[PDB]
Amino acid sequence: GAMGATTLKMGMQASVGSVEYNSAKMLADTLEEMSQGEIKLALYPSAQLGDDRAMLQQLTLGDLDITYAEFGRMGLWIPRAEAVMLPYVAKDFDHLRRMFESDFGQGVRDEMLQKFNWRALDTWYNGTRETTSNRPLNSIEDFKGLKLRVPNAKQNLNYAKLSGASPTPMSFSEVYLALQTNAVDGQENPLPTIKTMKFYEVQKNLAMTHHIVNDQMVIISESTWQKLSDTDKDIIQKAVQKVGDAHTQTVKTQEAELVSFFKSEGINVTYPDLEPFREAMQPLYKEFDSNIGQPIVSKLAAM
Amino acid sequence: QVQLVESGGRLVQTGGSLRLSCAASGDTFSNYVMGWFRQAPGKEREFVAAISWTGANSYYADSVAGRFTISRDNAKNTVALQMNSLKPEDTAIYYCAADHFHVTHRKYDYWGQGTQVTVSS
Repeated sequence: GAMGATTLKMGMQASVGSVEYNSAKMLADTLEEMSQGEIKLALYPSAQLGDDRAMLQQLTLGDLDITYAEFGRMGLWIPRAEAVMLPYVAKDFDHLRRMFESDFGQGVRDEMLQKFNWRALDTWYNGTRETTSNRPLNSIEDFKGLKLRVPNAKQNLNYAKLSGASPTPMSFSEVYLALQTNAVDGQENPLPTIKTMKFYEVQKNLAMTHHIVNDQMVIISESTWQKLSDTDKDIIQKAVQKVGDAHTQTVKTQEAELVSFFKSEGINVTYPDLEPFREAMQPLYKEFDSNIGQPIVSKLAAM
Repeated sequence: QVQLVESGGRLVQTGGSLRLSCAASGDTFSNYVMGWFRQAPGKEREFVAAISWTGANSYYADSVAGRFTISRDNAKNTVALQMNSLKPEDTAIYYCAADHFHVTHRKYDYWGQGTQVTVSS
């Protein structure tokens, strides 16, 4: 093969052992097989190249080929993209992916490509945040008085505020003790985090609020992409989608196993009606639609 | 509206040192890469240097590296270009610019009006 291989490079914040890393490695292996060795992918994990914004910057300049980035994370640079991580806008992942393919999604992806040389190949489901507490939460009404810990993130703050709770920003490192001692009444995170940090050990209740649905977009530097042959483009396109279907199924399966596990562990799992939460988010939706000067959210919410 | 104003242009010696400055206003400074460009009379607008949002990383044109030094003060909303060992070919209008990312495939979003530097001996 005088033409040699093409060794692409992929950066990620996540570390060996994680689902993101295992999916990246599956992507490396898939590309190498489907190309018969002509496309290889080198992985750089654990933020060895910087954080996600540093890595996107290396994509913009063609110094790095592939990275992950949340759809909503684009709102830092394309303000309307933030609509997709306002709480309760995405109902489930299929809905988030519908937004990615919609006229709105497509307009965000054309701006990503034109302004910053980012070509979004796919969106992969990466889990939904849920709510633990020291008392059961069976409707939005139980949220009143609830000292809910959140990270110091705008949308996490907004979920707790507009649900009626008492937002309590606090460093992740303090959370477990604050729960154990009822300095705080609850917190919110994906289920794997709840398991890994043993928050279920000091929280008797889990509520399936489904308030924040996450993804990871797979993004390739446009400078790389233009350099590639059309067959190589197709192998990459297909492999990313194939690995994303497996990624998405892995996350969904693990969530279902974890809810089952929590129930079997004596965690009390509730399922509040969510239209009351979507309705309680309206003030923020129309504020967002105003500061953007255009009805974005309601269209997205309807998809 | 982010606005950028450049100061410090002079005429100066060949082999001389000159510090240019840029005052940025209008938005969270640290959300923006800051760049210096320059355009000489017969040539096209040309990249010179750029500095990342925190200053952790910087970028330089080949023609200027090792003797120019870009820096920023996120407390003062300033970016600076320390030019050492100037050379007649450095002569141009120098422009401050801002963007969310450093980019080579297009213009930065925002631009000052520029400051004239001339070096001759």
